Amino acid sequence: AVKKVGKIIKKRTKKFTRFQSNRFMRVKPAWRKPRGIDCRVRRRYKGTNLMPSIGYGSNKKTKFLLPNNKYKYVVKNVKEMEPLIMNHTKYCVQIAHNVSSKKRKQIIERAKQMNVSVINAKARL
Amino acid sequence: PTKIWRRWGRKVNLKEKRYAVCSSIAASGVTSLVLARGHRISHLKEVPLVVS
Amino acid sequence: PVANVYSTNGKNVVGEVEIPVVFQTPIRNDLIQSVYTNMSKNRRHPY
Amino acid sequence: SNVSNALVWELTRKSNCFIKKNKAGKKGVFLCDPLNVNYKNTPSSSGLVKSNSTNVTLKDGKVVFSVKVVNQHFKMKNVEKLLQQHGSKNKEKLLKKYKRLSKLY
Amino acid sequence: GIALKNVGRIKKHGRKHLVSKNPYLRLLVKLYNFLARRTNANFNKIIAKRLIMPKRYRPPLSLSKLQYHMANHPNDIAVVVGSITDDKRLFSLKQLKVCALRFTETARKRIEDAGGECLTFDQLALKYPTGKKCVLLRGPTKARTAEKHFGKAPGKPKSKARPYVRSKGRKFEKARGRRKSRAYKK
Amino acid sequence: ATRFKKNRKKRGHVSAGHGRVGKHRKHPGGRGKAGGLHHMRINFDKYHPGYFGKVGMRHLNLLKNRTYCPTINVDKLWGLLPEEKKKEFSENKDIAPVIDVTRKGYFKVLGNGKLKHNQPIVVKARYFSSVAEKKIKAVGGQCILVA
Amino acid sequence: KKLDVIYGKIHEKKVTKKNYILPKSIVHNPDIYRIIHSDKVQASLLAKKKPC
RNA sequence: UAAAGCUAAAUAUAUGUAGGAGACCGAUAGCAAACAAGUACCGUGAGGGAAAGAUGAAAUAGUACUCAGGAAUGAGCAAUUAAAUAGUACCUGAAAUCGUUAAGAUGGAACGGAUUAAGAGAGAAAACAAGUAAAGAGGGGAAU
RNA sequence: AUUUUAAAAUUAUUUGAAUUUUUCUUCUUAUAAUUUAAGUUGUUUCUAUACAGUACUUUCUUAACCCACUCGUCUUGAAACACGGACCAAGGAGUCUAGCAAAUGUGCAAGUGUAUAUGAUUCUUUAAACAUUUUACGCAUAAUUAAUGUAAUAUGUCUAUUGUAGAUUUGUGCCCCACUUUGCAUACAAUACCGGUAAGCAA
RNA sequence: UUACCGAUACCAAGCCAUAAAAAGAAGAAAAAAUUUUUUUUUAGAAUCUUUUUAUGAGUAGAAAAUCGUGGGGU
Repeated sequence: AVKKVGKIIKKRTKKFTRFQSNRFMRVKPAWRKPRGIDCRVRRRYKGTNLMPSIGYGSNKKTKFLLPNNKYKYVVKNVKEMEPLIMNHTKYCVQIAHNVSSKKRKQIIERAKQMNVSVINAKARL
Repeated sequence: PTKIWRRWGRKVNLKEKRYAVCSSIAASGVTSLVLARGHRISHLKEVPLVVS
Repeated sequence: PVANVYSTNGKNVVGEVEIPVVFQTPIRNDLIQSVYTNMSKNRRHPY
Repeated sequence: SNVSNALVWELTRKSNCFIKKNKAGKKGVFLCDPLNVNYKNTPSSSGLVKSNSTNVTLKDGKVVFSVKVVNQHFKMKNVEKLLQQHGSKNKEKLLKKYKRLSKLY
Repeated sequence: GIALKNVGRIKKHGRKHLVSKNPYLRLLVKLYNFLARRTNANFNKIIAKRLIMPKRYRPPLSLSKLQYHMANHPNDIAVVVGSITDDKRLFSLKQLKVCALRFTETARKRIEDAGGECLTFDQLALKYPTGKKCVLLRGPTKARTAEKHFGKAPGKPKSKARPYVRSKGRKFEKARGRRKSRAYKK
Repeated sequence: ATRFKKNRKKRGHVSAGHGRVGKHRKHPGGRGKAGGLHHMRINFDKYHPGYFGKVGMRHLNLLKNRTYCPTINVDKLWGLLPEEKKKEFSENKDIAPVIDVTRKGYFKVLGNGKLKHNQPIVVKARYFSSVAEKKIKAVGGQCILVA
Repeated sequence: KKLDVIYGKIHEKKVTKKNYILPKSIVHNPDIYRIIHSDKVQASLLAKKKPC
């Protein structure tokens, strides 16, 4: 069903799974459109693995923003934080996975004094 | 199987090559393009700088 | 359309030189890019 | 002639050493050109497109004031006065950006 | 369910945006469709449309045809979205005021010596934004060789389509079906 | 440019765009120009009418150097020589240009076009079309035969 | 200085690229918005209309 | 100017040898062969023809000692190493398949779609409180 | 941030008129407010005077109601008593070259391409880049005929064939259209002229 | 004869996309404290921005935009 928090409405949860991936190990759950001929899912038989459509698209006014109602931006050092100084209340910052504890403390403190929220603030400590 | 008679090289019109070289010189002659290319020329007096 | 010459000692200026007319050619980023791809293809070694 | 502000924008809207697009969060694209007040990738804000511009940005831990050919760099009252003597709304945006940049260690 | 042609969506044909990634041509297109949108000028609308066209639809125009088309009105300006090529068959030029996308070196020199001048489309927008005293011209779009193969197939009755052959000797596609002596003719 | 190839966009489509019923067999109509006159006859007759048969006599060894002759038409002689010299032959009625077309690389002078009225011109060529001669004499010129 | 010799100005026998002409732009001046703000075309533009 | 003859260069080189390179392959790839490879092995014979790389910086650190066992081995309060769940099959160590523990379901299939409910895990980046005054630790900038 | 304006309605005054004759009668005269205009706003509680729980968000596991036949494939028709598939990993299939065309982009343009090769303080890269003493060759610039061959208005005019539509331009009733003016591209025809063939004449 | 139940069809509203359209190359708003402070914004990317309307099955087949992988310049 639809999920609605604040103004952000997510039109569908529980991401689509590939047909028959439940009962075949070689078939990964990642969605693939089934070509088939008599394919059930392709023909849209009721009660079987509905396919993604453009109609599920979230509205463009609130498309990419996180539950904190702002867009995420992934940074790798303190230098890539400069553009956030202007839109600190529209963007949250996430530190890249391959950033060391050297630099993570620096990015955390810089974002703190920049007044921009950090997503994975308590990582690697 | 990969064969050595693949079209490795290309034939480029001489006029087009000369046009490209001229345009590259002109582009090197303006500050904004040299800056946007990646060089740190914020302390250069002029972009088409010439020395004795 | 001028450009003065700087000495190797960077803090002084020597004679001015008129900008060559080649610097007025169109920049033509698409053309130079495509010509670059075609020309850079010529250096490849076979495999 | 050969070049103009519109032509420079046409050449640098896509290929540029200062553009940073947001791959993880598809929304944003920033332009970290040193003369960009707000880091929008826009001809009206891109410093290397603007004929004359000015902005404040921190360099190696020191906040500097840059004015745009005639690229000058200087070091709150001081910012107000050199903004006054290099002036050409955007003024108050510069002031707000500097006052918020000054809090950086 | 509703019964509509093309499921109710209007379909247009032809170019929508310029394919050329030429920065100067892109600037020209921006300026001229701004002019077309803002002014009422069908002149500007046509120029904006023609700046968009493929190369085969902005064919070169010779100085001979330029002079011939501008014969009756001598004070106006010939605006051609293609290129202008010199015609060696022409003996003498006369005082031509022509705006064109490109000028051949020979055509340019001939025009300057004749005393007219060559104009680009930005200058045309600067001086004649609406198009007063500007005659819109274009070269022969159907004259190119590729068009000689089009139409009814070569082999249909009364077909003038030029076939695709290696060469055109007597022994190349000239025997059966091209003369009454061998079965039929065309 | 293998990433622009159309096959890439049929990557998960089973038939690779070649049909589910007809399939992509190998040479299902024959090889090369096989079926002419038999089952590709409609194609041959519609796009290459006079293909089959033979006409004319045989030239055993040709030696195209014998009959090679380029042609220049009568409306390009004045354009052969530069513009200021056109001007200088134009205003002066006591001199005419002598053009050795063979030297520029044409052997025959053909008669298409229009020469300038009352503008004499002498042309040297190996061959002349009759109408080319008539036009050259009409404008007060002369055709000189050279080899 | 030798750039000018190479590209057609002050021709020299064994330096200048023989009978090569520098490419010509298709626009005289790319200051598109300057020519838009020129008063000649400002007078041509009619009144600004409004969206639906 | 036939029915006699010689003649270098410019030319070619899926061979051998020796060099140098590459928008090439990276151990099911690249030669069949990265290794004791035209080897092992098969066929009367002509012939056919593999699989198989990686401890660690250093084994001039390759597991000492004790206990229990006939021994293999196991365990340690013992031991090399930064590390032994790096112990010679030794880098990493996926899936299929199997074990241990825990939780749950279980009337001739199982899984599933859609909607919730009940549990169990995780969670604060919107999912309240900016500022204010005091005291403690700090970091900067400007002002002579 | 120069139409959530204007008006429309309502209220309170005000001007005159009308009429069904008046405590929602109507029409304007002005003023000032409202919304019934001009797409939901307010109040009070709780979350909660917390920093992560028994609440809230989320994943997973179980149920329950309704629904749900193995996919791939050939086929008119597959869940088929049609074939392949025990499972997993890795590998696995419209490519390369020649030649032609169309399309589009680019350069130059009646020209275009500098082929092989040469030179040159270039020689890690460089097997690429750079260059080419003012009728080499390809394609195009002219066609037609088996062919000897012949070969495109025609010197009255540096005008440039003729019509009907037709883009653009020019004026008269700077924002409509009807008359003029010009007549691109193109379409449909008509004319000339070139090559071949007929027919007539033919030194 | 009534009432009712009953679709992915119909109607009203929202949102996604497609198509088409109307139009476009610069200045302060609010709130909370107490005249002065504090907090949000204060926009202008033409394959772009704002707004409007209609429409959305699909094998074989075609196209566009996207998402990834080895390697190469920047």
